[PDB]
Amino acid sequence: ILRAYVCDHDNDCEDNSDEHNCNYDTCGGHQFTCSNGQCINQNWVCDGDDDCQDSGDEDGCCYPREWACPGSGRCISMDKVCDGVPDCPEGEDENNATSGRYCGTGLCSILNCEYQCHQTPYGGECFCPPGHIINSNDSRTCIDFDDCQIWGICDQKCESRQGRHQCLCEEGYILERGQHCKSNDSFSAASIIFSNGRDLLVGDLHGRNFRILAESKNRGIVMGVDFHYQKHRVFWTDPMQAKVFSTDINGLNTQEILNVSIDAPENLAVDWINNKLYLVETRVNRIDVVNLEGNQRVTLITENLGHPRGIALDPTVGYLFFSDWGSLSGQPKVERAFMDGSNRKDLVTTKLGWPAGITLDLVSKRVYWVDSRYDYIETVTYDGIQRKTVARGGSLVPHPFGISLFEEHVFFTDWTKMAVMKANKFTDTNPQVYHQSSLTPFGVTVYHALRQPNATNPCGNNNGGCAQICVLSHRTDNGGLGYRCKCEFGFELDADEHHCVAVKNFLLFSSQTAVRGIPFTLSTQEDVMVPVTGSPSFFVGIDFDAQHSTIFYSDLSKNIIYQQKIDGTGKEVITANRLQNVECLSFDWISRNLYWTDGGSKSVTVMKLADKSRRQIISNLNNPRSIVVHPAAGYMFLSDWFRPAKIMRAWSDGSHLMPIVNTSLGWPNGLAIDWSTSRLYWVDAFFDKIEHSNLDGLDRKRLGHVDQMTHPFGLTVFKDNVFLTDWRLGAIIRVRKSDGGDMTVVRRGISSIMHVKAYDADLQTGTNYCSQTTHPNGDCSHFCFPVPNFQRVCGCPYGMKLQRDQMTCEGDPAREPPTQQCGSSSFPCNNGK
Amino acid sequence: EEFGICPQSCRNSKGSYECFCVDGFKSMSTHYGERCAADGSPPLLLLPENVRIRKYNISSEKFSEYLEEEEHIQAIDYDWDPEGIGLSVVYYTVLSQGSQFGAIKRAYLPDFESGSNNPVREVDLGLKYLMQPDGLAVDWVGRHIYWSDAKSQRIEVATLDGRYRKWLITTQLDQPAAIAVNPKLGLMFWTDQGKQPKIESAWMNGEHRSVLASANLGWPNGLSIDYLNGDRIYWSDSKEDVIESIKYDGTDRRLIINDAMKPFSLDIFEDQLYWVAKEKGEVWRQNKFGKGNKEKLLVVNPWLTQVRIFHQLRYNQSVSNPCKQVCSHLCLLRPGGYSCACPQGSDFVTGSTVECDAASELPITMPSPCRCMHGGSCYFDENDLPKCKCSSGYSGEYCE
Amino acid sequence: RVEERLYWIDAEKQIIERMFLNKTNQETIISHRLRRAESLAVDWVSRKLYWLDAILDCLFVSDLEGRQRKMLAQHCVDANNTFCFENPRGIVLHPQRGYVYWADWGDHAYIARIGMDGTNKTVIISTKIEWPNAITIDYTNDLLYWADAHLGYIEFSDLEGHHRHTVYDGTLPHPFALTIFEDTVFWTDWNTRTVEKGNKYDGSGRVVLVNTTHKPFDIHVLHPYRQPIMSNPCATNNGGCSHLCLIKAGGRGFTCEC
Amino acid sequence: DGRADCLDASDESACPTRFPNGTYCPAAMFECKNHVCIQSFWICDGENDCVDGSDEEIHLCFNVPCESPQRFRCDNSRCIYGHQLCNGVDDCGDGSDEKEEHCRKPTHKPCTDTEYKCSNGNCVSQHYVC
Amino acid sequence: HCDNGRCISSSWVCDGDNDCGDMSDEDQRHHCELQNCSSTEFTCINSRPPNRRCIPQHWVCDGDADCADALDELQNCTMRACSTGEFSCANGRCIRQSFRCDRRNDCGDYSDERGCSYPPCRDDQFTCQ
Ligand SMILES: *[C@@H]1O[C@H](CO)[C@@H](O)[C@H](O)[C@H]1NC(C)=O
Ligand SMILES: *[C@@H]1O[C@H](CO)[C@@H](O)[C@H](O)[C@H]1NC(C)=O
Ligand SMILES: *[C@@H]1O[C@H](CO)[C@@H](O)[C@H](O)[C@H]1NC(C)=O
Ligand SMILES: *[C@@H]1O[C@H](CO)[C@@H](O)[C@H](O)[C@H]1NC(C)=O
Ligand SMILES: *[C@@H]1O[C@H](CO)[C@@H](O)[C@H](O)[C@H]1NC(C)=O
Ligand SMILES: *[C@@H]1O[C@H](CO)[C@@H](O)[C@H](O)[C@H]1NC(C)=O
Ligand SMILES: *[C@@H]1O[C@H](CO)[C@@H](O)[C@H](O)[C@H]1NC(C)=O
Ligand SMILES: *[C@@H]1O[C@H](CO)[C@@H](O)[C@H](O)[C@H]1NC(C)=O
Ligand SMILES: *[C@@H]1O[C@H](CO)[C@@H](O)[C@H](O)[C@H]1NC(C)=O
Ligand SMILES: *[C@@H]1O[C@H](CO)[C@@H](O)[C@H](O)[C@H]1NC(C)=O
Ligand SMILES: *[C@@H]1O[C@H](CO)[C@@H](O)[C@H](O)[C@H]1NC(C)=O
Ligand SMILES: *[C@@H]1O[C@H](CO)[C@@H](O)[C@H](O)[C@H]1NC(C)=O
Ligand SMILES: *[C@@H]1O[C@H](CO)[C@@H](O)[C@H](O)[C@H]1NC(C)=O
Ligand SMILES: *[C@@H]1O[C@H](CO)[C@@H](O)[C@H](O)[C@H]1NC(C)=O
Ligand SMILES: *[C@@H]1O[C@H](CO)[C@@H](O)[C@H](O)[C@H]1NC(C)=O
Ligand SMILES: *[C@@H]1O[C@H](CO)[C@H](O)[C@H](O)[C@H]1NC(C)=O
Ligand SMILES: *[C@@H]1O[C@H](CO)[C@H](O)[C@H](O)[C@H]1NC(C)=O
Ligand SMILES: *[C@@H]1O[C@H](CO)[C@H](O)[C@H](O)[C@H]1NC(C)=O
Ligand SMILES: *[C@@H]1O[C@H](CO)[C@H](O)[C@H](O)[C@H]1NC(C)=O
Ligand SMILES: [Ca+2]
Ligand SMILES: [Ca+2]
Ligand SMILES: [Ca+2]
Ligand SMILES: [Ca+2]
Ligand SMILES: [Ca+2]
Ligand SMILES: [Ca+2]
Ligand SMILES: [Ca+2]
Ligand SMILES: [Ca+2]
Ligand SMILES: [Ca+2]
Ligand SMILES: [Ca+2]
Ligand SMILES: [Ca+2]
Ligand SMILES: [Ca+2]
Repeated sequence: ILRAYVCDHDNDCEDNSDEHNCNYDTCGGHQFTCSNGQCINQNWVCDGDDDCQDSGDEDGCCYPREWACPGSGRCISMDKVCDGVPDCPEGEDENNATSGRYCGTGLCSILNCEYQCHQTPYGGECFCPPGHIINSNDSRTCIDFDDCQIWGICDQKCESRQGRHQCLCEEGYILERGQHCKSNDSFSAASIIFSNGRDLLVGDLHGRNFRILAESKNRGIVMGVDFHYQKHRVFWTDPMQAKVFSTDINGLNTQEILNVSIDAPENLAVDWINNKLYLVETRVNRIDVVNLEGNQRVTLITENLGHPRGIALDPTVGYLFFSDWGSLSGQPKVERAFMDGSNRKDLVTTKLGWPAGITLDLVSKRVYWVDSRYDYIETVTYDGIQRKTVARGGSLVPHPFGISLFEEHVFFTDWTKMAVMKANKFTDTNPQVYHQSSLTPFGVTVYHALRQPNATNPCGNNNGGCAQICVLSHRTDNGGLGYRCKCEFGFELDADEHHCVAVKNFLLFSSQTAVRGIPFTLSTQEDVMVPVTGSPSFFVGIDFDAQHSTIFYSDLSKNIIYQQKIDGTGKEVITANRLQNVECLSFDWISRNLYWTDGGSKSVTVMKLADKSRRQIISNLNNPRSIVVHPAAGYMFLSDWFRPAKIMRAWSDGSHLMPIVNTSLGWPNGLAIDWSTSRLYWVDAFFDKIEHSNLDGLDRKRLGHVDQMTHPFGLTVFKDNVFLTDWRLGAIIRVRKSDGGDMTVVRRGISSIMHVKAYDADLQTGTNYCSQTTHPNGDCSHFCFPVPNFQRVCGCPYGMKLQRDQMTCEGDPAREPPTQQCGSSSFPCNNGK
Repeated sequence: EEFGICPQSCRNSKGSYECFCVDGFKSMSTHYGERCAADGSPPLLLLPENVRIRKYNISSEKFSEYLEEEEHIQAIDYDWDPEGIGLSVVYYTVLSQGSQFGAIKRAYLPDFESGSNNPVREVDLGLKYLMQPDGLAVDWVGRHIYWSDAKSQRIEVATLDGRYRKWLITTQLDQPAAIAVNPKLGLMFWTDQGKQPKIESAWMNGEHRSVLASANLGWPNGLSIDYLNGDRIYWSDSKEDVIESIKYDGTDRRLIINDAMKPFSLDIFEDQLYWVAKEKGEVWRQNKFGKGNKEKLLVVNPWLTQVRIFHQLRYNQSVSNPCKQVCSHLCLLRPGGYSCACPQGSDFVTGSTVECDAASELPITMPSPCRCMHGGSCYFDENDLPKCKCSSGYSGEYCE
Repeated sequence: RVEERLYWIDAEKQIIERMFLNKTNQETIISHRLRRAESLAVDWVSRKLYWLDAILDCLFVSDLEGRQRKMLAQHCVDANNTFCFENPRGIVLHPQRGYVYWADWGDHAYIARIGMDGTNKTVIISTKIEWPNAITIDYTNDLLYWADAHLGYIEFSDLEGHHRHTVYDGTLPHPFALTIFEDTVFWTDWNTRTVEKGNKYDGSGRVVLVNTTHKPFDIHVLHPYRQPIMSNPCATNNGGCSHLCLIKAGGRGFTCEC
Repeated sequence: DGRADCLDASDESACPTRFPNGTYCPAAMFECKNHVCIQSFWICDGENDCVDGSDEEIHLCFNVPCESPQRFRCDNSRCIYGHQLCNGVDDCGDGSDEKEEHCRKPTHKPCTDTEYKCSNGNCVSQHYVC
Repeated sequence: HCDNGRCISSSWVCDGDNDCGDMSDEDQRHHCELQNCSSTEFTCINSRPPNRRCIPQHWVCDGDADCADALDELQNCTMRACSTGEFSCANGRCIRQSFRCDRRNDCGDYSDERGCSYPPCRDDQFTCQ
């Protein structure tokens, strides 16, 4: 739960743990406070909404045969006005009111009503027959009204053919009792599928027969459930094992695990027109598209997405609906998008709390969503223009989590009741229960033919002409269904938008939840490189090796350094010991060496990957934040933030150290080298400036202030362009290295972006003495270090000793240094304190 | 420089002039180039009645029946032999009836002699929410359809299969009625039958707009273009009772036929103008420069709304298409080149002006048509595939 | 300002043309008897047009339609025959004072003022002046500004020439015509081919707004305040003049001339 | 539909109430006794646009405005389009249209300064004079 | 659109004039060198950007140097007329004769001072560095 919700005097938790131990405080400003000790926004105090469960926030400030019972907009059917259960805020709709009122008809004698007259606690009331309304001009006679306007007039369609309304059902349904719509007998009996944890269950529409679809006691929690009817398959997701499973509705010893190595999948949607699966990952902030086998993967939405939790699809129109928190604002919202991810719109942005769970109505073209914070089920139209509430309050819907819709009913799962519930999709003042147990139900879906209507798949013929992947989309002019093309990882769309071109060089960047590779230009291909993710995780340092198709990245959550291959086929750990705070990584491709900096130990460390040999080469630094290496030149560059901040140059082995730049630097940050110009470039995050000099720091130039580089953090240089990232804009920016003002934004909305690097074999070139075939590895034993004038030095691992040739090192590498995590003036202890 | 001097092309000489026909035409007048004849089969006339389209053959003084419809056919335009199979394509508009919206329809018209022996089916472009499509024009270079709707007050462009729809002009329109296109110049011309009638010309991509005539217009109901004699524009008025011609830049205006018996449509072929009389159901022809006297060809059903001339050389097929596949959704001609456009409700992908952010759409291939030549007969197989049976003396596939 | 019109001279065609600021109408106003027109000024209160000719070596006044035409000055301006119309290339008008100002770059360079009705012929600037091609007035200060292409300066004085100051002093290579708005002065330069703006009192802020392949010839600022609103003497009955009505020297009253 | 598809207009002749107003056609439109509707502009212009002639019952003609240069008004208080004025057809039955008073040839402009006069009622530029 | 946040007619892009004020319209991103001048235009052989490659044919012979090399004027047409009271310069300019030989450049390309022989200062004068 979000920390702000904790100790807010309202139970967000299933078991109320967010409020049990809290000590409260008052609230005010542009806010309002009401019964039960709750605080509410100022505008909410008068908007026709029961934001306070006491119904108190509307006291002061409705269809035919209905009455607004309080002095405000709580609107209830005529019977409730006296039926004897307080349906309104404090009675006022009861036989007698504790406030002093009584049900009677005295006013009716005066009124001279044109039609039936009804008893009311306060005064009396008059109403009119179906198709008519009472007129505000005299409150006594009857006028002609368009019954179709009434919310819930018919289950699917309404027509006022002669003022009198008639109800119609679509081609898949049959009509009952003049307003209800039932499903044609040609289709199998409708079924309900829901999960209660370790098991996945199937039940009948009336809730009296239950069975288990897959009884294998070998899996984690079943979180999301979706189905394909024609293929008669059921699909569900497990976040404990990070897996997606599919079964056959018969459950006859057939269970398959999809070929999708996706981190923490949490919600699932199925597309039956294009045979596609849509997956939602909340910890990774990603939405992905795969086929029913998992063998083709596309990244659909990763930018300006925050913890997507609910997803719903309509493939007959090419629409995708999901609920997510804005990464740049952190506000909950419900969005509509095209199934290709190309076009996005926000349908709900007010009074949304925690909008977990979305379902769709395909005959009325409506979206239904669940909110567990404000305790409600609410529906809007695909365009968001009309909003209605099905149930609200902790009594009717205290903690709903999942929702599904069929005919006149909605089925949702509630964690407080630990039950599966049945409600009327229009309005249900007293929901009903369908399944009850002592286990929390997680996902619910309904399985029937009409829930997955048929449409002609534009991709179904010749793959829509797409060379690699075809995804459904929405026709903005006709309103129908169309298509779009997508390329696999390592590919990008050609100018014809149908063929895919292989991408050799790409731009690589790291963030809290992911390490990603994207084209150097404005492109619809969200990811070129197979993404890299973990959880809980925070990736900061990244470097690459292009000769062996490998990338190196560091994680500060686990304090580990990893090497991985851009095709995802490999993952290995370089080191997981004595790393305290790895702030920057750099790689040398001539000697196969990796360098990293630690602000915890205030040191710079070098390691050799051919045999995993490690040494610490610089110590007693202050704030070593950035490092870059130049093997052909025999130089190493490092930056320190301690005042006066400085940039320093050294020999690849650390034998020399000199401050090459030590003036007008606040936060000297990421460092890049330009091999064409033999120049060094750096970014300053305190002064938000870009400066470049030669390797001696003797010539210094500053670029013109980038129009929106409010707070840059990382820099990389490629061809005639400079690429930098902004920590506040959450963006990647492109600039021209000679002046500083050709400006472009390649990506935006990336949460916690940290560093950017450019991946290219053309960049990782050059030669040094270590490389010579006549002197393999520079004839060194354990370390070879390039130094200027094509010279080299042979280093040794930590604790070893050197001999007369000054090239071979012999001794014992068996001892690691102590656990000196504490700084000066502090006594270290066995307990890690 | 004189208006009447020649029917197609003129050349100056020190003390005289010569008239000459353009390629595909021959000269057989007593004076060279004073009149031109066109190669290929003789021209045909297309006559959309209230609920049927009829064909007339000028060479044989003969009548044939081509299409029947359940709704009021308003405008007709054709595309000549787009597939080289010997069957042209016809596009027509039908107005909304009651609650039923209007539509634009596509059909195959054989270039060879054929009639009821070859029943023709209909295809609908699927353009939704059309209300009163009073005008229709075909672009054979760009492969586009252009239409004007008087109730929505819009001019829209689409692909000949209805695959991409864009709105070109929406503002400052009052009952758009007739539209004509010139791909060589990259210009479109249309008439407005509003309270203040007008004649306007724009670029075929909508980026430039100009008004050519705004005076002495009562009801400009028909528009035609002459590409053989410059690029002149001709319009018919059934309230002023006149046929008038202008230069596509508005620098010249003339009255060609006076006391036109309520002209409602225009077509120009072989130095002659062809027009229709609103109520008489009559077809009248004269010389396109207003010379001589007028003659009556047919006394057709009073419902005749338009007369169109059907011939290989009416529209210059040879005109080269400059789009060269660069745009991904729509390519629209303009003077001296082309431009790219996205379907309505779409925009270009950020930073690009040659790519659009909208769903792609499959080309809608039209069904196989009845192709039984030489007066054969067409019958549909059990799988609905067309097949031909030929009369005495003809044999082979179809009726070749 | 009144007609929302622009007036210009064309020396290759030897014509004067007027257009609307919306660019929808273009007309030729004077089409003959122009030998070498060099400077043009327009009067928004009297509804008059003034221009200089460097072949006839004279000053002309007309009505904006180009119909009435009178010659307002000739020969010399000093009763000493040292300063005479030789190379007039500058004109600016002040109706509030009823004066016309012009600059000449003859071997004897000078800036002289005459009255819009042709009276009070006098010389305002006669020393340290060699190649004037610029004369402009600032009405918020009652100041006169001119530039010298030879001495490389921009100088401002009062409407009678008895106070002199330099915004730029010898630092400009080849300055041409000038225009003034608020605290800024704008000028054109022929050797660098630039349009530059500076501070009208000392030039402490200087920038180049545009440079061009061809030499810039004239520069003006358009805003209502560059043609201040004032009462026209000839407004009600054209002063009863049968042909031309011209504001008297000093700006009070009018004169009638054939 | 409001469009005469029968020549006698018998199709629309029995149309039911088309709008609750009791009228058969909307605003910016004109209605006829045959339940056929026509652009208001066509009222009283010498053409029975409504087959039953109801669109130009002569009493209706007095109301429509007619600017003299683009449109013409006839002695019958009926209006005709500009080109019709001398097209050679009695577009209005009173025969005011085509009257010699209107159709007769123009009055040549008087010779101005810089010109010359000819016995022919013609003016010639002074340079051309000899 | 320019980096200065200025809007200029598109034809002006890659034309040799700093129309944007910041030269944004005349830089490598535009690829002025790749441009292929129209038939109605004229070309400058030694085209190094920003020196404009294309010149309107109407401008080629006009008395003013349009190409940086002045090639358009280095063609057949003759030198424009100048008054007898004037001096003429390679810039295609006529200047008052008195200006000749005073060590200040009046013609622009120094033709007003080239080849001059200067008389020494008089006793009533003062001399400057
Ligand atoms: C009552 O009805 C009349 C028409 O009968 C209407 O003009 C008036 O506005 C109505 N008043 C109210 C308060 O609705
Ligand atoms: C029920 O389904 C069958 C088979 O699809 C169909 O033929 C029948 O018309 C349907 N009935 C209704 C009332 O829709
Ligand atoms: C799983 O994916 C890999 C890589 O895409 C592929 O090589 C392999 O064949 C797939 N296996 C199955 C069973 O689809
Ligand atoms: C979809 O199509 C299949 C195959 O034609 C048919 O079996 C099924 O009943 C259809 N379902 C719906 C909802 O139309
Ligand atoms: C700054 O660097 C220069 C050059 O290396 C050095 O001489 C100077 O002592 C340094 N000063 C500080 C305060 O680091
Ligand atoms: C038109 O008639 C001529 C005979 O006059 C004939 O040769 C020609 O084939 C006919 N064309 C069509 C399309 O029927
Ligand atoms: C048709 O167009 C081609 C190519 O533009 C041209 O050569 C030919 O003269 C044109 N013919 C006619 C008849 O317009
Ligand atoms: C000058 O430009 C401004 C702003 O673009 C515009 O308002 C004004 O009309 C223009 N004037 C002329 C004469 O082009
Ligand atoms: C141009 O401006 C003038 C002066 O305001 C005005 O009278 C004229 O109508 C304008 N022309 C157009 C076409 O806007
Ligand atoms: C001109 O002015 C001078 C000034 O001293 C005066 O002495 C002289 O008489 C005047 N006349 C001429 C023509 O020099
Ligand atoms: C002429 O100007 C002078 C100043 O130059 C002034 O003193 C005088 O009053 C003005 N008027 C006349 C009539 O001299
Ligand atoms: C305009 O200014 C730029 C920058 O000073 C210069 O390089 C260019 O040559 C100038 N253009 C002309 C035509 O003088
Ligand atoms: C009644 O007439 C008005 C025009 O006066 C029309 O707009 C309206 O649609 C008609 N009645 C309705 C509401 O149908
Ligand atoms: C212009 O383009 C053509 C190809 O269309 C190319 O061959 C030529 O080299 C280009 N440049 C010039 C100066 O012609
Ligand atoms: C004109 O130019 C041509 C081509 O450069 C040259 O051969 C000829 O001599 C020139 N004629 C004159 C008059 O300079
Ligand atoms: C309660 O909270 C407000 C801020 O909303 C202030 O802290 C104020 O001091 C408090 N007021 C009361 C009544 O305690
Ligand atoms: C630190 O490292 C040393 C040497 O390996 C010992 O393992 C010691 O137990 C460690 N101390 C702590 C607290 O982790
Ligand atoms: C026809 O018109 C009358 C008078 O207005 C009534 O409105 C009647 O209801 C109409 N008839 C129908 C069936 O709409
Ligand atoms: C010329 O026009 C005038 C009116 O402007 C008169 O109609 C006159 O009668 C005409 N001249 C002649 C000679 O008839
Ligand atoms: Ca809480
Ligand atoms: Ca509320
Ligand atoms: Ca009650
Ligand atoms: Ca809750
Ligand atoms: Ca001749
Ligand atoms: Ca002179
Ligand atoms: Ca002098
Ligand atoms: Ca009429
Ligand atoms: Ca007539
Ligand atoms: Ca430029
Ligand atoms: Ca030139
Ligand atoms: Ca000099």
